[PDB]
Amino acid sequence: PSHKSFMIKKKLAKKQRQNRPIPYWIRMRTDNTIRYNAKRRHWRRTKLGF
Amino acid sequence: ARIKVHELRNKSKTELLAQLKDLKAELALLRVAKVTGGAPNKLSKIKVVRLSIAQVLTVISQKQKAALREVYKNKKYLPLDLRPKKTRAIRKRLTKHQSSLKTEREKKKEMYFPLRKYAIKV
Amino acid sequence: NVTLQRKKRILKMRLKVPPALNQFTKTLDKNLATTLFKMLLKYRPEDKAAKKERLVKRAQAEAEGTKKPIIVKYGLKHITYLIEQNKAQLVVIAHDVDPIELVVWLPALCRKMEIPYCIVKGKARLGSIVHKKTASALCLTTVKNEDKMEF
Amino acid sequence: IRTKVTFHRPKTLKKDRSPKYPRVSAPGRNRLDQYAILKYPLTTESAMKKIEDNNTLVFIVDIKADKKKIKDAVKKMYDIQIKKVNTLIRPDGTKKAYVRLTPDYDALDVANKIGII
Amino acid sequence: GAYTYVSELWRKKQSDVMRFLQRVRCWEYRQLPSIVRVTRPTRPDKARRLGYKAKQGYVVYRVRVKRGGRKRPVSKGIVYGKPTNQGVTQLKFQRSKRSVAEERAGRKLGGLKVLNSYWINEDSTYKYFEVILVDQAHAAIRNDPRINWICNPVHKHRELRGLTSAGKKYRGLRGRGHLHHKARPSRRATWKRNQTLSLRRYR
RNA sequence: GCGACCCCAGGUCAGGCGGGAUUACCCGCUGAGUUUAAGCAUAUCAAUAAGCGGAGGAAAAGAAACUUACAAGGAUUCCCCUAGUAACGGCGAGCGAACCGGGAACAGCCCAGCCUUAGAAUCGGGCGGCUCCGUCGUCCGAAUUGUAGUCUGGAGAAGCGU
RNA sequence: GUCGAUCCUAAGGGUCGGGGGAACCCCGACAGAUAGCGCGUCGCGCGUACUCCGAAAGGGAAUCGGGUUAAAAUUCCU
RNA sequence: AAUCCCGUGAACCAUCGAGUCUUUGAACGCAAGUUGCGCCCGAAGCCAUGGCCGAGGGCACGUCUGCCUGGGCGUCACG
Ligand SMILES: [K+]
Ligand SMILES: [K+]
Ligand SMILES: [K+]
Ligand SMILES: [K+]
Ligand SMILES: [K+]
Ligand SMILES: [K+]
Ligand SMILES: [K+]
Ligand SMILES: [Mg+2]
Ligand SMILES: [Mg+2]
Ligand SMILES: [Mg+2]
Ligand SMILES: [Mg+2]
Ligand SMILES: [Mg+2]
Ligand SMILES: [Mg+2]
Ligand SMILES: [Mg+2]
Ligand SMILES: [Mg+2]
Ligand SMILES: [Mg+2]
Ligand SMILES: [Mg+2]
Ligand SMILES: [Mg+2]
Ligand SMILES: [Mg+2]
Ligand SMILES: [Mg+2]
Ligand SMILES: [Mg+2]
Ligand SMILES: [Mg+2]
Ligand SMILES: [Mg+2]
Ligand SMILES: [Mg+2]
Ligand SMILES: [Mg+2]
Ligand SMILES: [Mg+2]
Ligand SMILES: [Mg+2]
Ligand SMILES: [Mg+2]
Ligand SMILES: [Mg+2]
Ligand SMILES: [Mg+2]
Ligand SMILES: [Mg+2]
Ligand SMILES: [Mg+2]
Ligand SMILES: [Mg+2]
Ligand SMILES: [Mg+2]
Ligand SMILES: [Mg+2]
Ligand SMILES: [Mg+2]
Ligand SMILES: [Mg+2]
Ligand SMILES: [Mg+2]
Ligand SMILES: [Mg+2]
Ligand SMILES: [Mg+2]
Ligand SMILES: [Mg+2]
Repeated sequence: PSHKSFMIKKKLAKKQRQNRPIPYWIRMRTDNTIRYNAKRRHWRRTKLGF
Repeated sequence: ARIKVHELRNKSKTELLAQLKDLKAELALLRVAKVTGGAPNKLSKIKVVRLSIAQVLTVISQKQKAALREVYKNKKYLPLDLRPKKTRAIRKRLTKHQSSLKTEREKKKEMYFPLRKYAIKV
Repeated sequence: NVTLQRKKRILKMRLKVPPALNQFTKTLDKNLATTLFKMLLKYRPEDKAAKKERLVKRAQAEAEGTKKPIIVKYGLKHITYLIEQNKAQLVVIAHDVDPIELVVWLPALCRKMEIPYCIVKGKARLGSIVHKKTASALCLTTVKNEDKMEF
Repeated sequence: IRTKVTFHRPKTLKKDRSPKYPRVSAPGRNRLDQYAILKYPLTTESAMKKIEDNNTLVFIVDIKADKKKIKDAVKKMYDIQIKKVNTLIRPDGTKKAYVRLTPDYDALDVANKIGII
Repeated sequence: GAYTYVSELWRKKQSDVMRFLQRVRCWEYRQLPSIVRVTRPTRPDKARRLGYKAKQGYVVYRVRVKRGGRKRPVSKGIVYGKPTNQGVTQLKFQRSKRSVAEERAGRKLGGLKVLNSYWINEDSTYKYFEVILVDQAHAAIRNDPRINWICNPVHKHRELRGLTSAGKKYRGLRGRGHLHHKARPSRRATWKRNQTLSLRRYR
């Protein structure tokens, strides 16, 4: 809600930062096996649980 | 050219603070360039300046700690930060002298009847 | 704390006190106590400063190539030994020793050994004679010949 | 004599601490200096319009910095006086400060000195 | 030598002199909290034969413990099980009241080491003990070869592992031979050893 | 009223100690039932799981208020054996040690109490010095309701001389 | 600074001491030298054991028009 | 990247003894669905002993030794 604590808002900010695609140059490293971001989250599909 | 640590240690306390002030001001300009589409060559200078700031702070802190340890040398009570860390259990141990303390009769037994060196004839 | 110590005083006098404990209420008279304590002040043990001051007068004496003192004996352990050995001539017992079992038997021992004893008020007063906070009892093995009549 | 039936604990002397050694050998260094407080100016199109429309400078500042420290940091850094400071915490967790200069100072002139314009 | 007189007097607990002194002390203890610091031991002769010394570092506490058995702490006295286990009262704690007094003092006085304890008084409802504790950090203790063994880490919370004098009693260690052999090195160690199925390589 | 002592109270007084974490092994407590008995209640599962505490590199135990009845062994622990034995058990189902003997290792000791009384000879703290896990000096305390020495039954104290 | 939280107390919650408890824990200001406050300038006076948590609908210091953004405002501008 | 190469010297190298080490947590000023609510000390700086400003730090509980300030006719002694 609009009324939110500082602690919760900080946690939500971090989750937004983590919800991005992997940089393209990661897949060009030597001996790379990271194909994509396996921890992508959509606000409507999976809930944060807090 | 670049900062050399052994050269910093020969500077006075005021000089290090003055140099630290210049480095922080220089880093602020680089941060502005990073958000104003600065040239790629100028963005590589951020790493160099960050290293320089850390080096100057390291020298300042090392000198400050060294001077403090000399002030409290031979004093009975030292600040907790300057006391040896080791481990909690090791700090609570009895000293070497205390562990070897014995009663008077035990001392006399060690003197009167210590283990003797001997051999059995073949 | 105040309430308990006041109830403690009342409870003691409400209950019947067995004779072995009741004999400690019959302390030495005030008039005779002052005379006895005045004599004890004349046989006080040496102080810490006085004790050190004589041990340096002996060290110098030893370097440069004597009488047995006459002082009051204190300490329950040491006094009991003197009583048993029959070397005690007067035993002064404090009436307010806590726990009382430490000295409740002293009058019987002195009576059996035919050694005069008295019960005086104040273990703190006895302790002051021997430069201590308190003393359970004092003993006089021998008084100086100059005042063996009043003693 | 006592005129109160309720017993009150009497006042007793209290001494101040006089430690024989300091618990910490020396004071910690200032972690919120002027450079730490002012991380960098904001150069977005929305931020730029406030330089001339409102004589306001938009800064990204340390989240632990309050308006009082931001005002002093701007004074030490750019040697300018502030009319008022408005702050907010952005959705990304960083703190943004809207710094309005007094009429005696021109934000556009200061912005050029900073190097964003 | 006055301690023998005191010790022998304390062997006559039903005499008039002791009955009076114990009666007054028992009243005094009831009015005070269950754990109290005492300026000096009530039984100096008894204390010093258990290791007490009149020097800085040694402290004495009086501990009060309630008397009686151990009612099974089960709600409404209901046991879900076979009749052999349905008893609720007439059950006895395997540790003694003396052990409980040591544990109560030990837990409360976490900064000290429990040395020993001794009985001092009792009524129908309460039992009173004095617990001797040592400040292992005090220099006078650490420089004393006869007691500084207790400064070593192996002697932490002796009372909570049944290592005090009272602990040895209820573990069955006061005694040896055919009547106490299952208690050494410990009752559970004996069980595990005897239950072990030894499967040697060449069998 | 002025003092001593006793008990207690306050202190962000000077300097120390304690809590929590970890689970393989270790110490204390608490404590089931499934199950077995072809049912079942004693029993058994089990002095176990779960529960609550406490340690260490090991823990615990330990220098006989022992074994034994022999021509006697000699702290503790551990292995083999004793032995699926003596014993226990709706004497049903089941359960079950120890001594001797052979080995691994090996180590013995400290206090309390009568005993300085021509000297609390003891210890802590503050300050200072030094060759600084300590030691010396000095001051203030602790302690006679007993610190340190001597003694611990294998002895020992005292006297005597080798 | 002006909208709220923040402050206050409600049902109640968490606790000191004390009393229980092998312990985890139980009761909860009930077994108690309260917290401190006021006035002078450290002293006098007062002093009934919680300066705790518990409301974005209860109680409660103070902001109004006009204008402004692609997206904010009784918060920005006047 | 005139960072670095017959060298106070590269490295996403090895190693460790100097040094740094945010908010918390046994968690310790009080709290907490609050970056909420208190108190104390205070370098530097600055305005005329005071005032502002302020880096940084402190204030939990139990307990030991010592110490300071106190309470009670608890036990006394002397005026
Ligand atoms: K059950
Ligand atoms: K059964
Ligand atoms: K000294
Ligand atoms: K409200
Ligand atoms: K209402
Ligand atoms: K307006
Ligand atoms: K609050
Ligand atoms: Mg949904
Ligand atoms: Mg979930
Ligand atoms: Mg805001
Ligand atoms: Mg003491
Ligand atoms: Mg302090
Ligand atoms: Mg069946
Ligand atoms: Mg069946
Ligand atoms: Mg069935
Ligand atoms: Mg278990
Ligand atoms: Mg633990
Ligand atoms: Mg360890
Ligand atoms: Mg080993
Ligand atoms: Mg061991
Ligand atoms: Mg023996
Ligand atoms: Mg054997
Ligand atoms: Mg066979
Ligand atoms: Mg069985
Ligand atoms: Mg065996
Ligand atoms: Mg054998
Ligand atoms: Mg002795
Ligand atoms: Mg001899
Ligand atoms: Mg002899
Ligand atoms: Mg409002
Ligand atoms: Mg209420
Ligand atoms: Mg609770
Ligand atoms: Mg409590
Ligand atoms: Mg009340
Ligand atoms: Mg009151
Ligand atoms: Mg309030
Ligand atoms: Mg509230
Ligand atoms: Mg409202
Ligand atoms: Mg809108
Ligand atoms: Mg906290
Ligand atoms: Mg917070």
